[PDB]
This record gives sequence, structure tokens and C-alpha cells, in this order.
Amino acid sequence: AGIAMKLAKDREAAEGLGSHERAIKYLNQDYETLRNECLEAGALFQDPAFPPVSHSLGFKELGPNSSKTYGIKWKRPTELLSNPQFIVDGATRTDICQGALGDSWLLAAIASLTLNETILHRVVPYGQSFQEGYAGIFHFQLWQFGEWVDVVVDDLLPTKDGKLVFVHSAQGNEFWSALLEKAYAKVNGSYEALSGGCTSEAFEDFTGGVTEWYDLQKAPSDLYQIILKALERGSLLGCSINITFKNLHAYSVTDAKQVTYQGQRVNLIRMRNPWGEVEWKGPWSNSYEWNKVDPYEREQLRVKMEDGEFWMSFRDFIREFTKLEICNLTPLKSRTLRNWNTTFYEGTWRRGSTAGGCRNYPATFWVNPQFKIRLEEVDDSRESGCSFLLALMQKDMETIGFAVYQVPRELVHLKRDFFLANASRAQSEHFINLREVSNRIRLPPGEYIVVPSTFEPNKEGDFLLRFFSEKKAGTQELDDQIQANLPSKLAGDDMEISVKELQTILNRTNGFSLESCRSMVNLMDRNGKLGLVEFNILWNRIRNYLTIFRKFDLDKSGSMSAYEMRMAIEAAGFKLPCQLHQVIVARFADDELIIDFDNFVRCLVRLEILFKIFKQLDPENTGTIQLDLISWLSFSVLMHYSNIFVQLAGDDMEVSATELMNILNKHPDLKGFGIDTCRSMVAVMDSDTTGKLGFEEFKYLWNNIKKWQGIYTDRSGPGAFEAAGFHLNQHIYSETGNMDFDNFISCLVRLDAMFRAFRSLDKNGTGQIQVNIQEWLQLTMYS
Repeated sequence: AGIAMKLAKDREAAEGLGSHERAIKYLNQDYETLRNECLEAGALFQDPAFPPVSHSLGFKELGPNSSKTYGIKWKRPTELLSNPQFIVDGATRTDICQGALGDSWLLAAIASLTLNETILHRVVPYGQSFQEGYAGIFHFQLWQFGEWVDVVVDDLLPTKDGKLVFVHSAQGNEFWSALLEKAYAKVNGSYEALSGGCTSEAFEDFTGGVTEWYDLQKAPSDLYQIILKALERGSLLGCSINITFKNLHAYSVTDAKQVTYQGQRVNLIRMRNPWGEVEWKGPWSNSYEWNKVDPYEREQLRVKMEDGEFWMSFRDFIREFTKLEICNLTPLKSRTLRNWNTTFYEGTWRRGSTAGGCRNYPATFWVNPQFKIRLEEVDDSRESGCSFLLALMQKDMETIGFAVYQVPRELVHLKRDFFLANASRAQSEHFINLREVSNRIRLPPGEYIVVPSTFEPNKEGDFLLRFFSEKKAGTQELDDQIQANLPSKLAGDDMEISVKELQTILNRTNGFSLESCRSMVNLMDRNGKLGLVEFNILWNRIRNYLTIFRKFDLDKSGSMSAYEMRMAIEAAGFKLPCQLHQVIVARFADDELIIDFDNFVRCLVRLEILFKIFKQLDPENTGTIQLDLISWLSFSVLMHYSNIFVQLAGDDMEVSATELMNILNKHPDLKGFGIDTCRSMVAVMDSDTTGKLGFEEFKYLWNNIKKWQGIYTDRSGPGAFEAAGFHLNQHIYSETGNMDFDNFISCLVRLDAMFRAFRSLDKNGTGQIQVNIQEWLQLTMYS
């Protein structure tokens, strides 16, 4: 909880988890184990997570009451098929068929899956039956925002009259698809969840590929050579007509062919209806044809297929409105045609740091992250190649789009200067209000920079940008290296000595505060007391800093836009990656995305103390550093959807330090609580880097305060610690014996936090964790 249950997915992830080879366990349920726990108990499985109740079916228009949805009676296939087939292929046609109270679109992804065998069990694994090893549980595998997930589900099915009122087989009763959708309907939420899907989306979710598209009649004068070049890579191309020729869902192009016919060109293209009927009144129209002058040679080359021949010519434009292609990731891995080189990058946009907006907001456009593309060899005339597809998905979503500029010669992190100064070469055609926006793009050989984002700023988001090219292309993140430069009336209570309370001396306006205080007190040296001789080395530290905040504070405001911290930080000496800039502002910045001299220096001071550690705990400079539990413990001390009940003004989550100091801090029994505190609790239990806390993560924190609350005073203002969870061995530390609720409760929150951090990281109970500057910066900063 925090960045640490977010540092682990990274380490895992970059180690397979998330791959088709290694899916993720949706809801932490497992098919084999479920299956056996059924097997060894006499029970058919019942899906706890996606219960066959009534909400699963939706929420309005199709969940509760809605006659639409009435009288549904959930049943299993084995409960209506003397001997069910889950799947039994080698099939040619497909008898598939929409929902009878289902929406057709999806039909078409599902059907276009059974033409390729290898693709289909990639989403539908072998091993399953309604006989051999039954039990009442099937699993599937789906692409979701770039990670592959193993989804299970139970064979129950939404029904009426004993007939399935969703997707299904028409004569031939098989049921694989009939459960694919269940599972699909499941990882979204409900079956309305999928009302107004989108075919393309489907497809990418049953393959982990990208879907490019064109307006056929509107087509690029290069459509035929894209059609080709995709086909020679096993891409999934299908074609659609949106409301003699075709008076009549799918049809896909499976092939493509240049024949000589009367001493000219002619380009044919070979289509196919997965549901088998040709119906196309002819073999090459009535017109231009098959058997007619057209030498078998340059005509055997045609005939090679079935259930959906058609061999239509490229005025396959006048018949057919669009054409979506799903180009595959290298793994049909088999020296089947050509490859498709690939690379993906997971990214985010946060308020007041990386969420810049587009170019047309030059004040920010430059804080969006960056990603460099390097195009070397050119395509196999538009002059010289070096082409690629660029696709940018967002994990009532936001308008997104992108644009791509060309590197000056730098073979880091382009500042604002760069973009008010150079021109955009390539960009997405429009910005849009929908999942993933992509375009094909052709550019000379060069090093280009690529900048994704939303249209307006301050819209927070996660995205996956992707690159697929016909020829090898280097790709990487474009960001900065963790950089840090330098690798009197003391009113003493006796001699040398000045404890903290320095918040006296270092004071219109507010100043310092015991936490800045204490951190500056800490840089000092490792009692708690400073003195008058090295409160010199310090003084200037401040005034220097002070000479900074002013540079961005013209308007003597106090304040300072988060957006610009990045450059301040760097004035001061530190150069950190966008991720680190994103932690800075989620912890110190305010709700207007401002930062004042206090929250200013602190973070500047902090960072100063953390390098200094990482610089000590590592002599032989090897990049990493060493923490067993016992150090860690210190060093880590210096107008829709009810879902799931809060009180939250119709805004789903959104608890901020602000909201978190408006509730807690609210009677006799001695309950103050403060922004600072509040702030820091929020970090630690946030693992999103948004500055806020979710329903679950507020739930987990709340049940402790509420349990910690009686925790043990003799109706006044004790290791109530072990008493609570934490049994401690050695120490304790910071009037007489105090600790008050404000401290006690907030103490119990960081000890709990950092203890969980520990485990997460040190998953094999090895007993010591270990991390580079980066994962170490993340953790101590953010808190």
C-alpha cells in the first residue's frame, strides 16, 4: 500500500508477470485450485466474485427491475444439453449468433477468432470440457491495458425458456463463446458494462494487438500496399459496411493478389465470411472474370480456400464502408511471413506535474512525458520509408491525442524552449474522446521524440503508448537521470546545543515548521541539537533556497506553481525523472497546484538527506543499498453508480489530505489532526501517485483508526503498540510521558505502512530488502 505495492508489480512485471505466458490471476482466483476444491468436495463451482445474482446483468436498462431483464433464469449447459460441448473445433463456418437480448458488435470479434486456431486457444486454453474433469468452471485469457489476465468463470448462463439470451451456437449447440463473453462481461463489471462495446476494442482485448482503421471510400492511395504488408504478417483484417453488389457483420480479407488481365494491372483481394455463405454473385464481380481470358496460371494462384472464397477486385471500395486491421505482436511466432517489431511504455499524467496538455498550452505541453523513436532503415513512391504505427491507449474518459517532433542532434528531458522553437512533424489526426488513438506515420530516417497527452491540462490518467513498425526501430523513455550536485544569538539552554524549536529563531507570513525544522535539524548531524556554528552552513542553505523560490515568485505571492517546481528543483541542483516529480507534488503541493517556501524547502531538504544516505550506505558505489527490517524501521523514520457508502460529494473517490483532515479531526474523551499529518497518511496509503485515497484504501485506513482508537489513559490525555499489532523490541522516543491521539494514531499508520513495505519488497522473507536510488527515492520522498 503506497508506492511499495507498486514497486513490486514493477519488479514482477518486468519479470514476466503480465505476459501472455504469465497472465495475471483476476481477483486472485485460480481455475485449477478452484476446480479441485470442487472436485474434492462434490460441488459445482459457483462464481463468488461475479455471482449469478441480478446485478451482474447490469444496473439500469438491464440490471434491476427493467422488464427488459426479467424472468432470467441462470442455468448451466449440462442442465439443458444431453451431453454439452464446450468447444470442439476443426470447424469451418461458425453458427455463432448475437445475443437474443444481446448487442451484435461483439459477435463479430468472437466470430473472427475461429478462422485462426492459434489465436483463439490463446484466449481459449485447451484442456476443458463438460465431461472429462468437469466441475463447473472455465477459464479465459484477455488483454487488459497491456497486461494479460487469467479470468475464470462458472458455466452458469443468463437464460429464458431454456434458451441462452446471449451469444451462442445456432443449430450446433457448443458453448465456448457462450462463456468467453461471460468472462468478458465479467472483467468489465456487468453485461451492460458492454452494451456499446466496439469491435475493435474486443479484438485487441482477444489478442493484445492494435487496431488501425480506414474510410475505404476515402482511402489512402496506399491502402493496397498497407493491405498487403499487413497480410504478410498475419494481421487480422476485417471489413464492414455501415448503414446487384452487396445488398447483404463480418467478412474479413484473408488474401491478396495481383493478376494480369488483358495486359494490365488489376489488384484482387480475397474476402471471407466466417459464417460461410458466399452469396457474392460471382468470382471476380457478372463483370471482369474467373474463367474468362485469364490463364489458369495467373488464376490457380486464385482458387485456395473455403467457407468464404470471394476473390473480388480492389473496387472492393464501392461494396464495404470500412476496414479495421489488427496487427499482432510478434508471439503466431513461427517463421510465418514477416514479424512487426514492438515496444510499449506504461505512463501517467498527474495534476501539477506531467499533465501538461497539448501543444496548444505551451505553458505546460512540455511537462508531459517524452519517448524517443529512432527510424533507421526505410520501408520497402512516397520516397524513403521509415514508417511506423503509434498508438496511445488510456487505461467518460479523457480526450487524447499525441504529437511527434524531431530530435536536434542529442543522441535529455526537452524543456519548454524546445517546443516554442521547433515544428511538429507527424501527429495524431485529431484528438479524441475514446480509448486508444493511433495513426500510421511515415518519416525520414531520423531520431524523433514523441509526446502523448490529453488535449487540456490537468487531466490525470494512465496510458500505454505503443510502437509497431515494419523495420527495426529503437524506442526508449525520454527523461532526465537522477542527478544531485556536491555528491547570531543561539539563545542556548546550555553551551553548544539548539534542539529544534528553531522555528522561533528562523522567524505578513508563515514560517518554517517543526517538520522542516526537524528535517533541517537532521541534515545537521547523526540527541537533536544543532548549535550556533553550523547553524551557519545551514543559514545560507536557506537564503540560497530563498534566492530560488523568488525567481519563480515575481509576483511576491508566497506561492509557486507546482508545474515549475521541476525547474526550481534543478536550480537547486537536483535532476529527477518525471516519476519523482510526480511524487514531489503529490506530497508538498497544495490543491491549486501551488507550493510555498515551507513545503518548498522541506522537500528540497529531504531530498538532500536521502541522497546523503544512499550515498553513505553505499561505499563501492554499486548502485544499490542494503536494509534489513531493523534499519528500515528507522531510516523510514530519518451522476451515476452507488458501487461496492461514504459521504463523498458525487465524486467516486477523492479523499485528499484535505478531505482527510475534515473528518478525523471531528468528541469529549479527548477526540488536533492537521494538514501535514493528513498529508502523510495520504501518501502512504496511496499507491497511485494521485495525492488522494480510494474507497478500499480509505476503508483499510479507517478501520484501523477506528480499531486503534481505544488503544492501551485513566480518563485523562504503555506499549499499546504490541497491544495493537506491533510488538517492538528495543527503543521508543519522540512534557512527561505524553503521546496524544494525534501522534498515536499517526504513528500507528506509518509503522504499519512501512512494515507492509517491507514485506511487499522482501516477498521471500529473505530478511533484507534492497533498492537503487530510484526505488529508494520514490519510497522515502513519498510520505
